[PDB]
Amino acid sequence: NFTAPVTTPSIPTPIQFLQTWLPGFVKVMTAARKIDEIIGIDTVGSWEDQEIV
Amino acid sequence: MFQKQVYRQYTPGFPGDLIEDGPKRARPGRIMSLSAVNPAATATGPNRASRAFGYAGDVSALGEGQPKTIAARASEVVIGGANFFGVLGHPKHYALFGSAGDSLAPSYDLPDGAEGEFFDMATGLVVEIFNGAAAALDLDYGDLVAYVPNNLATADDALGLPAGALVGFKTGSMPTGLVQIPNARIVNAISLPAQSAGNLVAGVTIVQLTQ
Amino acid sequence: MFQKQVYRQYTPGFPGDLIEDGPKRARPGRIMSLSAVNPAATATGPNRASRAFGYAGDVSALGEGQPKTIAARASEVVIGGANFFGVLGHPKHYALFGSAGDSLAPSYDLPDGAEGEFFDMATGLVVEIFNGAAAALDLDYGDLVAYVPNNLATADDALGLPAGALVGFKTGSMPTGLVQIPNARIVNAISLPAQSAGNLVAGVTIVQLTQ
Repeated sequence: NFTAPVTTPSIPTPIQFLQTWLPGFVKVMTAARKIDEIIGIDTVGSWEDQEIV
Repeated sequence: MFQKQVYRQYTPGFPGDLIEDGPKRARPGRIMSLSAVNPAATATGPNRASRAFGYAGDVSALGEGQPKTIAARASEVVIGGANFFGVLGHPKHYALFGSAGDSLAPSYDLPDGAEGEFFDMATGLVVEIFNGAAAALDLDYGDLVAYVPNNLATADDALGLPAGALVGFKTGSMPTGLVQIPNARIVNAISLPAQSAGNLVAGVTIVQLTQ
Repeated sequence: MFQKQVYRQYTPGFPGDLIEDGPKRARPGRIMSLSAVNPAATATGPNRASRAFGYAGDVSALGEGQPKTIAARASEVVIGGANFFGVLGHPKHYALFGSAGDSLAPSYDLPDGAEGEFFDMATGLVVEIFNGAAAALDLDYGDLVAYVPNNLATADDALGLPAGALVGFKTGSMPTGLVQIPNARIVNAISLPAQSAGNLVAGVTIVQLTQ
């Protein structure tokens, strides 16, 4: 003869609390580009051109 | 699961994201649960992104008395569908909503009653593609696509397929029970391995031209 | 003339008006008089907005002698002819002219020789839909649309449908003599009552996706 409860029984504490978040994010590494370190870079031409002689 | 290998370049994109800019059409909608379908659904699946949806009904009445108030234009959709209502996309719009086992888990699923964006016309759309006939298939640039209905017969569904998965096929041959999306092209070549029941290969991400 | 009753909400829109923003295509044109058709028209009607129009002939010659100057690219149309050209729209562009009796009177048609705007592609357009079966009908999201031809036979037209009236129908059953508009859908959903000759219900305005 238990009285019917108003609220459905459940685990009280939600999981959003009792959590710890580390400070920052981690980004994917990808590869390295070292074409400039070998032969350098020379800005000689112009955009909207076709050939160099 | 953290980066266990370093590659020379990044991936082109993720499913459900627009990859090219051009003419585009999209409409909002609300999701119906499969249980509400009257003749029952032979094919079942979750409300996963990058999958076709079908029109269900109009819910713009918003009232019960003699004078009703039509304050908005709304439509509601089902995952399988037979009346095409675009493809769900733009994952950045929604929220995780949690998972059954635990929250903060990766998933493209969406709960019933949620609101999404379905694309009818798109210049470039990355989607997850499937394969039929349980045989190795090469798509190439210009094949067509179709999606699984809700009422697909179990005879035509020997390979366990989701409710609204997208399947590519050659012009000559198409699986017996499917609905073809009109004026859609593969655009990006792809190769898929052989399949088996219960061990379907998920396929690879692929660009799409919906209309 | 003035308001006599207060309603709960405003109307969504008026026929011939764009209701959604997106990709669209339109072209100008000049209207032929219906009597100018050589084999005579079995179906007749006024040049009313939100009616399908058909291509008639090229009128860019602009001359009456052997040498002519092509000053501009112009096309000329008829009220209900075949070779679908577009749907009249944008009522705010034109002038009123009143009626035959007095000016400052409601008028929604156009005179012969007038310049009009015809839509070939539109995300959403408000038009009038008729019933071609003389029975109760509901259109839903996926139905197709067709328009009455200029030379529709009297045997095939028991009802008094106008020359260029738009008619909605299901993907299975279509009236015998109508001409279908390709890649056109009825995005909005309404219902229509029973019809009879001489008692045609005008049909509630709908939204269309022309292409």
